[PDB]
Amino acid sequence: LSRVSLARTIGNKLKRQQLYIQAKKANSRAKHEERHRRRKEEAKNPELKQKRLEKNQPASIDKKRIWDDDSLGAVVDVAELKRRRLEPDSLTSQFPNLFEPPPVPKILVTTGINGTIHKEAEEIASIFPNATYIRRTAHRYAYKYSVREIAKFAKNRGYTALLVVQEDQKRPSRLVVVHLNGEGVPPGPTLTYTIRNYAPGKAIPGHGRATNHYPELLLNNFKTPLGLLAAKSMHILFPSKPELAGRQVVTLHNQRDYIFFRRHRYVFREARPTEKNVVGADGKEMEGVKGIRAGLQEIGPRMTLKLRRVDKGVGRAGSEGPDAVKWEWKAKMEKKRTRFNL
Amino acid sequence: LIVYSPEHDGKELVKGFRNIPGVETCPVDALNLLQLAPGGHLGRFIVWTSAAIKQLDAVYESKKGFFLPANIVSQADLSRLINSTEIQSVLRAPKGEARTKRAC
Amino acid sequence: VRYAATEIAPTKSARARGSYLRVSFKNTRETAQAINGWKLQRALTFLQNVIDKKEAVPMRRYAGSTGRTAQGKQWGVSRARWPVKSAQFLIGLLKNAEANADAKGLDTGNLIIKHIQVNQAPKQRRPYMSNPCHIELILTEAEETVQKSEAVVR
Amino acid sequence: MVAAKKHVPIVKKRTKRFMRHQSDRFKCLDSAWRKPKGIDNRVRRRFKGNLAMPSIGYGSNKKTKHMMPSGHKAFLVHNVKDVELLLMHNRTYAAEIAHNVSSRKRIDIITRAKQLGVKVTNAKAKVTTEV
Amino acid sequence: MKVRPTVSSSRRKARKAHFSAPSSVRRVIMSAPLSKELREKYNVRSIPIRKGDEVQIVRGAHKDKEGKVTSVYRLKYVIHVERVTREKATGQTVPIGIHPSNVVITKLHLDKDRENILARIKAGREQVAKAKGK
Amino acid sequence: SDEIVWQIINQQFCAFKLKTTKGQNFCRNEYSVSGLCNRQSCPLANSRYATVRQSPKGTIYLYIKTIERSHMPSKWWEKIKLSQNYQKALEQIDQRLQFFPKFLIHKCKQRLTRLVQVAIRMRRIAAEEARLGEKLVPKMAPKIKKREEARERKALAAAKLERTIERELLDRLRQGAYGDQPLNCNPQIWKKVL
Amino acid sequence: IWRKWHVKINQGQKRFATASALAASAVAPLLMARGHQVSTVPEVPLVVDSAA
RNA sequence: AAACUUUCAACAACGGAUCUCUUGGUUCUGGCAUCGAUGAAGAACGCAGCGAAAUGCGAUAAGUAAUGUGAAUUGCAGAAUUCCGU
RNA sequence: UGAGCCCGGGUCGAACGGCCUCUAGUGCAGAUCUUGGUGGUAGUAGCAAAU
RNA sequence: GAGACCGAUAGCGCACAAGUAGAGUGAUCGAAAGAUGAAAAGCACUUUGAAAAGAGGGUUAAAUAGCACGUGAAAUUGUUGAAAGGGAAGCGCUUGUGACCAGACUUGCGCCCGGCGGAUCAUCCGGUGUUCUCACCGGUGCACUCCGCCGGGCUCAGGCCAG
Ligand SMILES: [Zn+2]
Repeated sequence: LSRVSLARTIGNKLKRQQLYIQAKKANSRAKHEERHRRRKEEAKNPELKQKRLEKNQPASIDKKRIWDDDSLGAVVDVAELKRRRLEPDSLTSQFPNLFEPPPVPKILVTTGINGTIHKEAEEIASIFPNATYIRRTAHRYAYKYSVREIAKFAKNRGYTALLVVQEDQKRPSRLVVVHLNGEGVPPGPTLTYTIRNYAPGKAIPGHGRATNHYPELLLNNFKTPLGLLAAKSMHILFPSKPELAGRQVVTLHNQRDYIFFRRHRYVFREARPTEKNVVGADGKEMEGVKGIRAGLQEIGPRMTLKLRRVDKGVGRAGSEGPDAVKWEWKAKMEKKRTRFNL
Repeated sequence: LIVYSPEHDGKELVKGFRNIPGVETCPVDALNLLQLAPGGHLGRFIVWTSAAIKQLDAVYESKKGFFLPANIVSQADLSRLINSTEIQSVLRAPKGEARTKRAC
Repeated sequence: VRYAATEIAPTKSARARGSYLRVSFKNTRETAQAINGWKLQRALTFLQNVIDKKEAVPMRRYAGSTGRTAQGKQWGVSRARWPVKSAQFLIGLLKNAEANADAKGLDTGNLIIKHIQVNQAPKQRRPYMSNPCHIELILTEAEETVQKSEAVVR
Repeated sequence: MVAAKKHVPIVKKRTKRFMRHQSDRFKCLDSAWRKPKGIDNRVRRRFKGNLAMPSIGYGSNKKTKHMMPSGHKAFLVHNVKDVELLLMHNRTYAAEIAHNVSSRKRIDIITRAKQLGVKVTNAKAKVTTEV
Repeated sequence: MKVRPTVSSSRRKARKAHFSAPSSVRRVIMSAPLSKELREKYNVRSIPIRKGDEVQIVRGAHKDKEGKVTSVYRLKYVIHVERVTREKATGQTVPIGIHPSNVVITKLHLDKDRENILARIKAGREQVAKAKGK
Repeated sequence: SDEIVWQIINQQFCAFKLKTTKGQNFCRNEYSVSGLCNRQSCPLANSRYATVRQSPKGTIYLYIKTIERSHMPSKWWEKIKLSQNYQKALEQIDQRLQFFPKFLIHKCKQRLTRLVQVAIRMRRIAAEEARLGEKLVPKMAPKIKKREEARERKALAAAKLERTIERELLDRLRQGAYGDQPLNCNPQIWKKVL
Repeated sequence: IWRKWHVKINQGQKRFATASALAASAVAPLLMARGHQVSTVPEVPLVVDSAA
C-alpha cells in the first residue's frame, strides 16, 4: 500500500476503508514487532546500533540545498569560494560605502503617509539605539513629504540611517532601510523587507524592557553575497562596540530566507542537576563549557523580516542609472524549496 | 444574418457562412422570426442582397390571405404632431409653467 | 490594533497528542481538570496514587454522586472518584510528552502542564454508544526571570 | 473643495434593525423580519413593550435616501468603463469596487477614479503602497 | 458542426468511450506529433508512438528534457521516458508520468508496419493536396 | 420613429442600460453627454444630437448627429475640434449648436468644462505622484501567502532560535570574545570556564 | 408528458411580427439597442452585390 | 475569591450542510427483427501465481482457432515470450 | 421601512453574476411530519438479550 | 441520437458489493453507501510506545489536502480570555462603564508677473482620409494669439460641530 492507490483501484468506499484499516493495523503490528526484535539485538550487541546511527540519518532540506555552479545574483557560498580559491571584491566595488570605520550610528524612524502604527514604530526605534521617531504628517491634511525628501533632510541634519515602517491592516508590514552615508557620499542602498509576524513585548509572556545599554548583535547563517550585504547593513544600523555591562543580545537568525529577529538578555549560570550540557552540532558536547548554561529572557519584540528589494539610491524613484535595481525577490526564484536566496 | 436568393444566389454561401462563428444564413423565402428578433429584442443586423430585396417584394405580395398592415398612425413623429403650425395656432393660452412657484 | 499573546517558544515547549482513545470522555475530562496546571512529578505521583486508590479526583462538571469521603477535603468538593484507565492513559501520555521534551533537549526538572484539552471522538458505531476521547497536552520549562544591569547615565 | 454637493441633513428615523419575534429564543429562526399572523400575538396586536413593526412611516426621506454618510450614493463598479460612467456625476455617487475584481483592475479603477475625482469606498482591498 | 447522425456530441458518451476504450483505441488516442525535420521528411503530422522512439518534451515541469521512451502505460494514458524520474520517500526512482500530447517525437523506431503507416498517411495527404490544387 | 424607438429602448430592453438600486438608470453609450438613461439625452432616441469627447491625444472634439444622416453609421457623427481656450471653446459650441435644444446646449457646455477640469486634475495628480515617487502595487497572492506561511513555520521549527542564541553566546564566551575580566559573566563561573 | 409544450400562434400574427422585425432591422438605432456593434458599415440595410 | 451556571471572542473537536463535479437516472425520437430438444431463460460447481469482490470461461476452463491492427501486460512476482514478425 | 443587497477580514480552490424577458419540482417553525446528526436526563438506573 | 429534466435525502430500489448485505418457515420485504492529490510523489529515517496512537523529519503549490482525505454550516463539546449570578431566564425604549473595531472635506480652482516649450498661431509649405468641408499627420519658425511647465506674487472657496 505504498505504490498503489486504493481510491483508484477499489470503487467502493466501505470496502476500501475496511481493507485500508486492516492493512494499516497489520503494518503497525509488524513494524512494532520488527523494532522490538531489532531493539533486543541492539541491546545484546552495542555495535550494530552504532552502524545504524552512522548509516541512517533523517533527511534535511538544509543539506539538500542546491547551489549555483559573485555578481549579487548567483547564490554561492562565500566561504566555499574562499577556501576553493585557497586550495567579496564585487560587493566592495558595488557598495564601497557599506564595506573604513563607520561613524557612530544615528537613526531617524518614520512610517507611511498618515500612518497609525505610531507605538509599534516607536518600539522599533527602541530596538535601534540612538534613534528618534518622528511622524510624517502631524495631521490628516498636511503637506505630503516624499521619502527622497526625508532622506535629504536627515542627511543635511546629520543622521546616518533612515528607517521607514510601512503598514497594512493597521499593522507594520514592510521595513525600508535607507543609508544616508557620510560627507559627500550620496544616499545609498535601500533594503526593503516584509515585517510579518509582529508581536510586542507587552503581549510577549515572561518578557521585560530593554535597558539603555548597547546590545551585541548575533547575525546567524548569512552565507550568500546577498546575505552578507543584508548582514552588513544591519551591522551598520547597530553600534560597533556593545556595552557588555548591559548584557543584551539582538539576534537575527537566517534560515531559508526567513530572517528571525529576537532580543534577549544574559544570565551565565551553572547547570542545574536536572539540566543538560549544551551539546555540539557534529561534535556534540562542546569542551570547556561543561557545567554552565545561559539564561535568556526576551525583552524585545518578535518580528520576522524577509528581504524583497535592495535598490541603488533612495527607492526606485531615486535609482537612475542602468543598474537602478540590484535585486528583486521573485516567486519564480522561490519556486524550488531548495533554492534559498538569503 | 446573411440573406440571399436560392434561385439566383444559390447555396454555397450557406456553408461558407455556416463555418464562421456567430454569423447565420437564412433564405429570403423562409425568413425566421427567431433569427429576426433574437431573445425577443428587435434590431437584428442583417446583410442583405439585391436578389433578396427583389424577392422580398415578390414573396410579401405572394403570401395569400395576408396584406401589409395599414398602421393606425400615419406620421410617426409625435414631435411633428405636437410642434406643428396648425396645432400651435389652434391651442389656447397656457395656464402655467412646467415648474410652478410655491404660493404660501 | 491589538495583539494576541504570542505562543511560548516551540523549543521551550513540548506537545503530546492522543487520538481515538477508548476511555470515557467525562472521566478523562475530570482527570485532566484535576491534573491541569501542575508540576510534572506532582501530576505523575498524583495519578499513581489515584491508581493505588490513595488520592481521589474530584468531579465538578460531570459529577455523579458516588463517593463522599475525607479525600475530597483537599479540593473542597464533596464528590470524588478514582478514574483508573484515565489515570493510566494520562500517565502514558505525559511519559510520551516527557520523552519528547527530553528529545527536544529541555530541562526535565521544570516541565509544567500549561495546557490539557479533552475533546470527544467519533462515536463507536455498534442502542449502546461508546464515547472515545482526544487528549492534547502542552508542557513547558518554567518561565525564567533574569537580572537587570543598572542603567548607565549619559 | 472636493466633497459631495450641498444636501439636506441625513436623518435616520430608525437605526436599529427589526428583529423577528422569538428569534432570540429559537436559533432556527433567522433574525430577518417575518410578519406574524397569529390572531392573538402581542407583537401583531401592537401592545406596549413589544417589537415594533416596519412601516412606510419609518420609510426615510427621498432627498436623503440611498446616501452614504459622506453624502454620496454607492455605485457598484467593475472597471474603468464604470468609472468613466461615473465621470459626470462624482459629486452624486462614490465608486464601490466589486468583490470579484482582480488586483490590477482594482488598481486601474483606483487610479482612474483618483484622476477623475471619484471617491472610492474600498481603495485598500488588495493593494499596498510601494516607494 | 456535426452533421452525420452516427457521431454524437454527448459529453457523457464521449467521456465514457475515452475512459473505457480498448487498447488499440488507447494507442490511437495516444498518438503524438512529429518534429519539424520529421514532418518535412515524411509529410506526416502525427502517428501513434511505441517503445523505441527518441522523444523531446514541450510541456510540463520537465520541459526540454530529451530521452528514449521507456514504456507506454495504456491503462493510465501515460508514457515513461528515460532519465525523467523522481525519487520516492525511500529514494527509489519511479519514472515521472508524461503525456504523448505533451511530448513530441524526434526519432522513429522504423519497421515494416511503421513504414506502411507513414506511407498510407502521406499518400492520402498528397492525394487530397492534388485534388484541392487541381 | 423617434417615439417608437424610445418606447422600445426604455420599456423593453437597452444594451447600453445599467439600472441601479439607487434610483437612477445609467446609459453606457459612449456618445451620451449625461451618464443617465433618459429621454433628453438618449443618443438613439434623439436623432439630432450632440456630444463632447476627448481624444487620447488630449484633444477635445464635439460630435453632431442629424436625421438626414440617421443612416450610415460610419458617417453619423461630425467631428469639430475645440480650442484650448475655455471661453472661445464655449463660444464655438454656441455657434455650432445654435438653434439646438437648450438642454443639449447646457449639457455640452457642462461636459466640456468637466473634461477640461478633469484634465487639470490629472496633470496635478501626475505631478504630485511624480514628486512623491510612490506607486500602488498589488499585495501578495493568497497561494504565495500560504507558501511563505507554511515555509516560515517549518523554518522556525528547524531553526530552534533560543538554542542557537545560547549556542553562539557560549561559543563567544569560550573563545573569549568578551575580553579579560568580562562584564557579562561572574568571576566565579569564569574560573569554571578556565 | 401530456403537458402543453407547443403553443399555437396565428399565422397572421406571425407574419405581422416578422414584418415588424424586418422594419426594426431597417431602423438603425435598434441594432445598437439589440447590441450589434454597428459603426463601420456605410448603410444599415447593407445590400451587397449578388455578383460577388 | 475559587467551583458551578449564562453570554461572547479566538482556537480546537463532532457532524456532513452549502458551492462545484458526474462512465448515473428519467423522458422523447430514429434504424432493424434475433431465444429453445443442434438443449433456452435460470440454478449450482469449478478454471488465475498471489483472488478477496466483480467479470470472463467450462477439464481445450480469465479460455482455443481464424482474420485484422501493429510492439505489450501491469498491483506485485515472469518469460531465454516476442520486434523487418504468421 | 421591509423581505433583501453591496463592501472590508479570514478560508477556499473552478467556475459565476447584473438587466430585459421565458419557464417552474421556486421561499417553512410547526403537520405526535421524513431522513440524518446531536443533547439534558447521566457516567444515572443497573451488570439483565445484544454487545 | 437528443432534452428549457434530476444532480447523491434528488434522479430507477441500485452512479459504489444492488435485487447486494440483511429479515422471514414461506409467498415476499429490501437498504445504507460518490469526490486525497496534476502526478502516490500514499510520509524515507530517528525517537516514544501494544495503538485505528505521538514527537521530530520528509513529499506536494498547499498535508489544519495523510486513503478518518475537493469546501467544510448549524445543533452539541473542550481549552483559554472577559463579564455576570440573593427563589427563572430571554425581549423593548434610554443612557453609562469596559473590550474590540472603524476612521471625518477625495481637502483646490482662479488671477498677476519673469523664463521655458508646444500648438485652430502663421492669410507658411507638403501629404492623406473624408460627411467635400471638415479632420489627421510630416516640415519651418514664435511677429501676433492660445495653451501648458517652471520660479515668484495675491486672492478666494470650501466638510462637520458649538457659542
Ligand atoms: Zn438608453
